[PDB]
Amino acid sequence: PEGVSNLVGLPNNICLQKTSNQILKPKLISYTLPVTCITDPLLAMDEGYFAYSHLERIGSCSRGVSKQRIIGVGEVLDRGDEVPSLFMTNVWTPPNPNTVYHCSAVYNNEFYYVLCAVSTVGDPILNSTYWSGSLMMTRLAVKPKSNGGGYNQHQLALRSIEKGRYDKVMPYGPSGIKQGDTLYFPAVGFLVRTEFKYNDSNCPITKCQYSKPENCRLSMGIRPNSHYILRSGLLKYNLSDGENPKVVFIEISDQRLSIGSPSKIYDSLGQPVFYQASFSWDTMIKFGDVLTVNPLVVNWRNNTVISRPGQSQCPRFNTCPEICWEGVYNDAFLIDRINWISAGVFLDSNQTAENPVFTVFKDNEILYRAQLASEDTNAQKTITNCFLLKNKIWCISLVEIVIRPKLFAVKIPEQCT
Amino acid sequence: EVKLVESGGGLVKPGGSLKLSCAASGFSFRNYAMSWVRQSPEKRLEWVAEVSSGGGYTYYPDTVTGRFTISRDNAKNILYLEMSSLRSEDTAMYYCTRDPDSSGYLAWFAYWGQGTLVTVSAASTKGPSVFPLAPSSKSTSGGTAALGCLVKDYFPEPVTVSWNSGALTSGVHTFPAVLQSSGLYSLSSVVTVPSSSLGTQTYICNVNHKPSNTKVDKKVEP
Amino acid sequence: DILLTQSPASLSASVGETVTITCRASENINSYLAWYQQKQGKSPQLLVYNAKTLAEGVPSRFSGSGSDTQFSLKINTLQPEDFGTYYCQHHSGTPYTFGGGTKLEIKRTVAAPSVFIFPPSDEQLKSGTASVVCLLNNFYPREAKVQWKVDNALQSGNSQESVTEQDSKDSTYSLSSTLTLSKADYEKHKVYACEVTHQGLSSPVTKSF
Ligand SMILES: *[C@@H]1O[C@H](CO)[C@@H](O)[C@H](O)[C@H]1NC(C)=O
Ligand SMILES: *[C@@H]1O[C@H](CO)[C@@H](O)[C@H](O)[C@H]1NC(C)=O
Ligand SMILES: *[C@@H]1O[C@H](CO)[C@@H](O)[C@H](O)[C@H]1NC(C)=O
Ligand SMILES: *[C@@H]1O[C@H](CO)[C@@H](O)[C@H](O)[C@H]1NC(C)=O
Ligand SMILES: *[C@@H]1O[C@H](CO)[C@@H](O)[C@H](O)[C@H]1NC(C)=O
Repeated sequence: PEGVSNLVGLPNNICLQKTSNQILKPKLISYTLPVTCITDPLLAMDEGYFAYSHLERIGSCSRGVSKQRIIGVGEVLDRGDEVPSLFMTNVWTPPNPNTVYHCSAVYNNEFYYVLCAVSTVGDPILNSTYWSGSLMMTRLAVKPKSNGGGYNQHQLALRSIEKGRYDKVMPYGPSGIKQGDTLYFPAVGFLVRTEFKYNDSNCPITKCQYSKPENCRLSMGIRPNSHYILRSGLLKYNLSDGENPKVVFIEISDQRLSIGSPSKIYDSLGQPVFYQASFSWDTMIKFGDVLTVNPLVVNWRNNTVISRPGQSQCPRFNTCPEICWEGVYNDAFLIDRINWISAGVFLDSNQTAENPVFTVFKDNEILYRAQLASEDTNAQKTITNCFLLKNKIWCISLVEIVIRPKLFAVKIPEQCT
Repeated sequence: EVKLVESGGGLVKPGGSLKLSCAASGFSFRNYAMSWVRQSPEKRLEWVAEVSSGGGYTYYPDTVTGRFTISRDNAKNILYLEMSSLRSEDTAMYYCTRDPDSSGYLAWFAYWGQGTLVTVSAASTKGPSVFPLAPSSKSTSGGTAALGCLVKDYFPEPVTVSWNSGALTSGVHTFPAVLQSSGLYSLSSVVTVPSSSLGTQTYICNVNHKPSNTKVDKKVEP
Repeated sequence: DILLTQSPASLSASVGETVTITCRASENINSYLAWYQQKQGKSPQLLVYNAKTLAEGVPSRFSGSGSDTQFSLKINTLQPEDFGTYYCQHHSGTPYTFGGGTKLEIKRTVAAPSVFIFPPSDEQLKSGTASVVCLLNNFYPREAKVQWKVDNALQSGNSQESVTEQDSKDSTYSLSSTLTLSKADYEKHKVYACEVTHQGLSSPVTKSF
């Protein structure tokens, strides 16, 4: 195809061997987007278009005054020298920036749809027993037209929500997928703790001498006595389900179960792939091909080399079941399915979040890496999407670094020197 | 809710006879005309019989005339199709259909039953052996493991495969049957599962060959 | 009689694209033309009748037009569940005749198949024949070349192929191939290989035993 295309078919060969060579040359491409403090980044990419979101806050990046929500879409052009960049095309700013949360983006047929939570009671993850179940869904034209009216920007009607045994459902991750006319956003189900069916004998504590069988069940919520547990999953939107289609929750299977965290479903090489932040004691990266979208079943990787920084209770590389809700979202994007090679930006430090490194890896072997900064520089969230330009695998990572997001374009190299 | 249910289809020797029946519910049967439509093995659709609502007026193509006879019981809400002198070229799936009005003739079919399968064949019914398709460990590309059942050497169509009595559906691929050179049908039903479930979830495939009065349940084990 | 001629024979279109099928009556049939969609092993489902009238609960993305001798059906905003065979029937009077059908496949991005190879079961070997089974799982396009070689010996005429019908939600096919040989010819060889050539496989993939 022309310009930027999804990672499908038979892409140009890539370096398939472990090498300390410096063969990844990232490129700072942030300059083609908007710059106070900036948290809650969203980067979704698909079919040559992209979606971006953030909240510009006043002073403190934790509790400052919410200045603005930016929900924006655009195209991924070859910027002029065979390097891809994001060029905004259509920006929407909610009226009330501090009632919009946990936005999640999916592209379908020259529209981005973005699913957010509406809350007048704070971050629903933190005030769940008080959060109204409400959801807002915005459709943005990726390439708006002159008097485009509703085509350019439209606020779709989120009438009904089918949620099974779940009190309330919510988007929880940057990007999702489409299958035909059905959008699957990555979501989380709030379940009353007392209905949560769990076999404590399946909490894996064999080599864990200070654990106890019931930490897993306990750290399925943000406190061990938390009113809800969070189960990750899919929110399903069927665009041909009438006037106002419903959203339907799909829970993730119980295999390698961990607290609902911010997650991501993405297509790669024709088939869907899932990623779940390790916000709990299971700190080894959770991702793998989707076996089936519904029920949601994910052939998790037995990955032994990639993890996330955490706090002192569940640090990097922790495996033992512990009571903890800590960690950062550092997603990865599968670039090669035959050999299961993937790229993402992870933070190379044990209990401090710092030193972001763009990394290409196997299940139990990092192949080649490339620091995006100095070992001192604190990073928090990383979102990585990969795609084809002139048939060459590239990746765009948003890497949080006060804190503001900065975008890197890293071409996956073919030779190993 | 309109419902039509065919029944009585089967294996018949070239020259024999059969009477198919269709039960109807969900609409006032007596005021509608009805029709029988069949589908050849090559999937060409072919209309066979029309009867007025009163049952006085029956219409037929040349191809089945004087061999078939459409009839109707407005008391028990049942439509019938008496077929005789059966030829190998009437081997077809047989759907009973509702007309849009009482007298028909200019009729499309908004309602069809599930069909009933008539095989006009010299051959004799033979029930199948159902074999386990073993998941190997050479299987486990990407951590998904595949298991199934081979329903082999039977006659005539159809057989039904279930898994875990209908509990297991997603992942299942019951394939069309293939006509072996020996002249019996064979089909294969597979389901793909988390390789991690292999040791801890037993998978029982439920085959049913209604003609031969077979049902087996071969448990597939690793 | 009345002859309906459907064009085209078959058809492949992407989700969202608009599709159109035409049907041509041998002789004037007014607007007495009907349209059905049929998927696998199910009674055909009435879409259009009276050339232009939609049936109950048929999506409005289905339209039909025509009169006299030429008619057509339209599906705009094609949908993954719109695969099947589409037949036209005339109801201008008896005998009713249908058209040969138009086979509609949903077009999607390429998708390489998973391959699993199944060894003949002991139960089956006690009977005196062995069938080895290969499954190509959830691939697109349909077109694959499966080959059994037995001991790097290309096999032929001892194999049969059965293809799933296109999946309703993601438009993938699946394939099983059955290599069938007697318990004697099965003793005789070492390499039992399944080889799969596909658009999304740069190199043919082989599972074997
Ligand atoms: C949750 O919302 C309720 C209702 O406004 C309030 O009483 C409570 O303080 C809130 N909790 C927070 C903001 O943590
Ligand atoms: C939970 O799993 C263990 C592991 O076999 C088992 O012994 C225990 O009885 C299970 N409890 C249930 C199923 O209630
Ligand atoms: C979307 O809706 C249509 C009709 O409502 C249905 O036929 C189709 O299967 C649905 N797709 C899903 C549920 O993925
Ligand atoms: C610190 O990093 C080392 C890597 O050399 C790792 O093996 C160790 O487990 C880490 N320590 C903690 C407490 O996580
Ligand atoms: C991961 O390991 C489990 C056993 O620990 C195995 O059953 C599963 O298939 C493996 N998954 C992958 C993708 O390798």
